[PDB]
Amino acid sequence: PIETVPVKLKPGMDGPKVKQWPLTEEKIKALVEICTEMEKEGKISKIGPENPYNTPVFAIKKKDSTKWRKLVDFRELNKRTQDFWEVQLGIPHPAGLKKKKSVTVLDVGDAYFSVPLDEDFRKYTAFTIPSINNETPGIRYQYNVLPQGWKGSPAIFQSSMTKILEPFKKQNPDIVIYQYMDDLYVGSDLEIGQHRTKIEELRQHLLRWGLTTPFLWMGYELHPDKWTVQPIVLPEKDSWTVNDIQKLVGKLNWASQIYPGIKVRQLSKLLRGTKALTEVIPLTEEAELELAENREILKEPVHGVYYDPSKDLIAEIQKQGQGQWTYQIYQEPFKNLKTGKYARMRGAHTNDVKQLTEAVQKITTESIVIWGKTPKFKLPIQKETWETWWTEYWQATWIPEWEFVNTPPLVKLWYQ
Amino acid sequence: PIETVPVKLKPGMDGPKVKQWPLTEEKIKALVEICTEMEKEGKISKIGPENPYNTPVFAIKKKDSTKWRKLVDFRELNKRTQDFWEVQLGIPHPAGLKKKKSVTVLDVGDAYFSVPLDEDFRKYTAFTIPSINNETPGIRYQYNVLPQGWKGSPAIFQSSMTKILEPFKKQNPDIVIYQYMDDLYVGSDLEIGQHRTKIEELRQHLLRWGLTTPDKKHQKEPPFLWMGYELHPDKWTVQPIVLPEKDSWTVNDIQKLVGKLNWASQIYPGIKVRQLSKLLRGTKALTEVIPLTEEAELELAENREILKEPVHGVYYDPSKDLIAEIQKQGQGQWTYQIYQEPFKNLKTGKYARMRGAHTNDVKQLTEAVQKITTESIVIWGKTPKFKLPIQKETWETWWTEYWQATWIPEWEFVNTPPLVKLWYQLEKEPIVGAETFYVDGAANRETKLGKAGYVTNKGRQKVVPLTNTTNQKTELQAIYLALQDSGLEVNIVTDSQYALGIIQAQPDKSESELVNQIIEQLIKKEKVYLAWVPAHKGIGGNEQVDKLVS
DNA sequence: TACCCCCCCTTCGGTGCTTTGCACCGAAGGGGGGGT
Ligand SMILES: OC[C@H]1O[C@@](CO)(O[C@H]2O[C@H](CO)[C@@H](O)[C@H](O)[C@H]2O)[C@@H](O)[C@@H]1O
Ligand SMILES: [Mg+2]
Repeated sequence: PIETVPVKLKPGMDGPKVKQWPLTEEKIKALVEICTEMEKEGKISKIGPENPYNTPVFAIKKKDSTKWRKLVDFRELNKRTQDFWEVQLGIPHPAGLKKKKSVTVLDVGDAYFSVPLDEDFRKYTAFTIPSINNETPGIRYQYNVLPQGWKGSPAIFQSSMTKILEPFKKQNPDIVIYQYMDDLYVGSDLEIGQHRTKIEELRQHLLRWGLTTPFLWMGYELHPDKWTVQPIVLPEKDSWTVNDIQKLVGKLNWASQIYPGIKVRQLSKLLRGTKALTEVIPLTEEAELELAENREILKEPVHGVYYDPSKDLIAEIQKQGQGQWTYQIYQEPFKNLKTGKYARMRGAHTNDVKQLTEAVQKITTESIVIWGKTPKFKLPIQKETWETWWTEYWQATWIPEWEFVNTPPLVKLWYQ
Repeated sequence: PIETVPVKLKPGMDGPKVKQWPLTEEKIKALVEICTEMEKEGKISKIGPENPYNTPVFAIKKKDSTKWRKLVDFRELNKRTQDFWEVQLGIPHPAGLKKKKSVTVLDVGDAYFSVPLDEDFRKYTAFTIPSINNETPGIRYQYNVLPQGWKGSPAIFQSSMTKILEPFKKQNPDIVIYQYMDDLYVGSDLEIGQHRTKIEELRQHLLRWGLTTPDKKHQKEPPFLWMGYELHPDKWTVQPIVLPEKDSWTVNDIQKLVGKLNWASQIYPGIKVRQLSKLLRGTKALTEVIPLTEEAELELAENREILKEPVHGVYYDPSKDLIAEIQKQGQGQWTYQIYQEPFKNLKTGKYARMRGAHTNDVKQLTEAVQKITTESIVIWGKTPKFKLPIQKETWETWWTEYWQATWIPEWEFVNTPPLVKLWYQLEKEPIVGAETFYVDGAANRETKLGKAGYVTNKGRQKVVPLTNTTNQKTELQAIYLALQDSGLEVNIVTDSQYALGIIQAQPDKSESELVNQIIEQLIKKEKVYLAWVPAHKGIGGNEQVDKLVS
């Protein structure tokens, strides 16, 4: 007998109309079973072609999990649904979460299936299960309860969620808890044993509500205190060739867009004549100071760079080869909030697409912990290549926004 | 009765009011008799004093038939009608079918006219037919069912058809029913007796919901005609392809010709359409006659030799792996075969899309693999093992060095020339003892007159005047000059981001004659090192060659 | 003088860095095919 929270799209926007993409046999089988069980329980209901909306659906296995998990690509719906910051339902972000020694990620999306969804909004959650070789036309369902992966579900459920966590919070007031989409981020400074213990306590605490008023048992352990940053570094040589100094000048000239105090005059002078690239040329005494001064400037932080909660996050990724991937997170060009490097990820030295998929997931995870937002990615890959393979490697319950770029590396800027 | 589907008009829009165009006599007669039939059946209601709406009507002959199907021009209603989400996501393909002991193909008779339109929406389907060539005012009518020509009729019938079939499939889990619109395929591993029974049970369940299955469309003996194919118990094939053999070709003749070859490529291996498609490229209107290029009619001849033999595909065995094998056909053309046992192709196909001004075979092979992977997931729901004409070493060098992420699923080398290879490799480090060329190019924006040249450490120099050019063209030109005038090993320095972006992707083909000329030089070289420097920073011969061509 | 789906090949205009040229991409219109 729970009353439904009314929901409206942003004025001047239609619902999502995104086509369903082809699914593998094992994924269609997982969806048909999952949607059958959900239909028996009233969580979803069959619909017809008179509903003009559609949202893509597929299935994933989380890290080290053997059981399929239904995943809806609600990115279009999420961008067309009223921002709940205006409603005041939006969740605040704790600056302390990134400071804790261990942070565990808990899937709690199952809870959302207990709350009915506003009748007038259900039509926007339509999805279509396809069939192998098109044996059958698509089978369309829509949601009756709060669906996993929709940004409105945690907002509407926050009232019930805060009430459930209230005892555990008061008993252990040092533990930080943050809710993002279908996940719960629980951070503490305890020793690992007591940390997992407290996580186990919270699990059984959640079941006690689940008994009274994909699965909950899984848990992933982060360590945000140990998250390094990868800055811009100039090589160290005792002998420089013409080619080396040309590279150094080009790199410094690019970095000057980030650190304006950088100069290349004395170094450029060393390139006056027209000489073979290989030629070794001694550094002038004036040049040595310029390089050392530049290295000093690179060490200091960029001036006037800070997080604006009203601006979107953007992430760029570069493939450096040998399993090395660099990334930068920013809201304004050349004002990077974070830079980093990944190496020896899964699929390294065999699969590019798996490595990039892991990088995107890692970067999104950090962005949620640090700022409570997921960035929009600029992916160094062809559209067709990415769209063909990425669902085979996706292991998260959210999907960030992305676009495709092709930027040949003229300067080895973020990696030497 | 089939429950109706609630259908609305687009908010704040009203029904159609388009008056009937003049109709030729022969049609008016057949039209009136078709209307009266529908009246007796109850498919159209007679009321018309109160409904201001009218839509034009026309009639065309049914395929392979004396019979005439009435056509309603509903495009105005279509614009005003709510949008629908179509449930027909793709086309079934015979290569996805498993082999069945007993097979039946039957069609629902008068599909749209057996599903009752939404009660409230019926009034907007109103139309008028001149009773005797505008002699007598004529009679108004409304549709009681899904009308042909309405954008919502396919989706509504299709979804209704599925809801009717839903319990029959669930309660007969050892039957396989493929539904495309009204058209039905029914396969089982049951004795032909138990099969004929289940078939008759299906027709009753269908007739019970008002869906007839006339015997005229009830196929019982192979070859079953289905989706444009011919289904035999152990092999399938396409219904005969009619190749126009006309000596005079218009634009429309080649379009029809190329399209038919496309349709044939799904089973007839080796079909090529590049040369014929090049004939199509241009502002030529549909009527103008076009002579076949020498190489264009060589392609047509090779196609005939393929279409001479009769080809057949096999059916799918979910216990065997899928195998995809690709061959290079030159000029950006690729064909493939999907099979599980040698020479027993499930299906074939071709990839020939030329995307990008500058590309190479490796990129194209990757695109061909990606198309085949997606086509395979559509038909069989899994990725086939690949057999590709590229060395493992070639691929390893390509994908590890390329700056974009790229990948190919499990695959093995098949030694079938012409093999895919990289035609040149840029050095990673400057070449000791190689002449170093600093190049640059500039063109006057207003003039469209340009210079391209280079200066060398040894002091070799050159400047070439250029006409009707751009900054970017001159930048490529300077690189071309450096390659022409250098030894087998050369270091080249430029400030053209544009040029370096193109060349570093190791293209082997280009839409630009100049880039092709640069590619030709690069293949002849033994060691080439390209390096970028920023312009206007007073660097090397870069600042010295910038003054020569500016 | 009609409707819905899929496919390939071409053209064309919008978009963003390679910048005021050039490259990429999606839409639309030609054809093939299926069914009403
Ligand atoms: O890979 C992007 C591709 O996906 C589509 C269709 O699924 O759109 C989805 O992805 C976009 C990229 O983030 C989202 O912005 C969009 O909301 C989502 O539906 C295509 O539109 C796009 O080409
Ligand atoms: Mg210049």
